[PDB]
Amino acid sequence: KVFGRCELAAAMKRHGLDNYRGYSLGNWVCAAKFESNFNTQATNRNTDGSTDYGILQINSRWWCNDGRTPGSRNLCNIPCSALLSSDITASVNCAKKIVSDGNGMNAWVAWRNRCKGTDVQAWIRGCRL
Ligand SMILES: [Cl-]
Ligand code: NA
Repeated sequence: KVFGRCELAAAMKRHGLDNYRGYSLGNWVCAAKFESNFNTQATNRNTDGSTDYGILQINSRWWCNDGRTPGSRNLCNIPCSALLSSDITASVNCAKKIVSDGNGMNAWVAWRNRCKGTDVQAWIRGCRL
C-alpha cells in the first residue's frame, strides 16, 4: 500500500506515535517519506547482508526475522514480512522499541540526514487530524 501523507499521519497518530518519546508526528511522517516513499512494501538490502522492511525500513540485523540474516537478533519478535502489510500496526509497535534504543530517531539515518532540524510541521500541514 502506498499511503498519502495525511492518511499515514492519521494512522501513525491513531497508533500513538505523535509525541512518542518526544518526537512530534511530522518527524515520523518525514522519516517514512525518505525511508520508503510511504510504501509499505518497500524492501532494501544492506551491505552487511541484512534487509530493511516496510514504511520505516526496519532492519533485520536487530529487529525482525527474515530467515536469511545470520547472527542477527529479532527484538520485535516478528517475521520481517509482517512489516510489509497494508496495516502499519506491526511497524509502529516495532518502531516504538527502536526509538527507545538510546539513539532516538537517529536510529533512522535518513531521519537524521533529511528530517532532523527541519520544519517538520510541513508534513502534516492541511491534514485533518
Ligand atoms: Cl531522544
Ligand atoms: Na533478525
